[PDB]
Amino acid sequence: ADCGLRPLFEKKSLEDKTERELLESYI
Amino acid sequence: GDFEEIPEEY
Amino acid sequence: IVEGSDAEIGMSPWQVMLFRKSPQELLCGASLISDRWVLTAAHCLLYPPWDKNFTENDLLVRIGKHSRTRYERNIEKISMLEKIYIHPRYNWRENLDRDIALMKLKKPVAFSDYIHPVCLPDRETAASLLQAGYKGRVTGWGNLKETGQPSVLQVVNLPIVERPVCKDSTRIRITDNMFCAGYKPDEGKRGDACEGDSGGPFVMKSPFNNRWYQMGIVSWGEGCDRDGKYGFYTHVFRLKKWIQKVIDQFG
Ligand SMILES: N=C(N)c1ccc(CNC(=O)[C@@H]2CCCN2C(=O)COC2CCCC2)cc1
Ligand code: NA
Ligand code: NA
Repeated sequence: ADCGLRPLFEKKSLEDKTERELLESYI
Repeated sequence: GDFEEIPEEY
Repeated sequence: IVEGSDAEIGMSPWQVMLFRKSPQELLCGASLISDRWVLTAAHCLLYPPWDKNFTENDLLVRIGKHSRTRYERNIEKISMLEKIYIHPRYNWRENLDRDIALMKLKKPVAFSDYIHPVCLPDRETAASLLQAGYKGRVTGWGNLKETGQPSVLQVVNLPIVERPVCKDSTRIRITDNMFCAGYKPDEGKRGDACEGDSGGPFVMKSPFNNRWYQMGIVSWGEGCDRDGKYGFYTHVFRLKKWIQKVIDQFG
């Protein structure tokens, strides 16, 4: 529903320190 | 345990 | 978690700790999939070779945690089990096929900055994200080494591995209900799940809608972080029909 959206990250448009490593693998 | 005790209520 | 790092606060707010009431110790990981349902590995609850067979009243669920051993006052929530559901074709005898169980909470948990459900994949998300080389994220309070235990929640990112490589890495019979993840010897980098990480989530962040989805459940491996070996995960989407049936039938 609001699943998978983290209050301290996605809901605030903040990124955690290594999520970009996942994004970059989605080739 | 190495674990802190939880409130008795639980 | 082996060769991981400390989690950031609120980085995995679906992370659940399944906790033994007496003696009070960590049992397994798990995940919050709604305000009343928790997903874990069946072997966390039932595994006859080891005389493991827990009942509802044997356990507590602890949500919003960061610290392994501390009672995180005003932050974690501790919940009681109403009912446990184990996959009826869970194969504990041979290979842990269908290693999945649901737990229903006695009462809904309040969401917070630290407590929030993860999404379960739809067929299209699964098709696009479960590809060799794509990385997911595993989290947990288990051992830091095969042969100690962390102060706080650990995190490691790992690439999904091609099914032929998964199969050729083991003598165990691998099924369509499992996938494996981890680096190759040649890739350099390393990391793995380990004992105590059992039942925790393997998650991926969809690039389509920027939501986190649980694609796997920590299930088994041979050793921890061994060269040429890979961790095995229950394929959540493959068992989604049983998941929905349970929640629909038991609301
Ligand atoms: N290196 C890893 N990724 C890893 C992850 C999780 C675990 C914890 N799970 C376990 O230890 C599970 C449950 C009982 C036997 N088991 C095992 O891992 C080893 O046993 C065989 C694997 C297929 C059938 C049994 C162990 C290892
Ligand atoms: Na093999
Ligand atoms: Na390995």
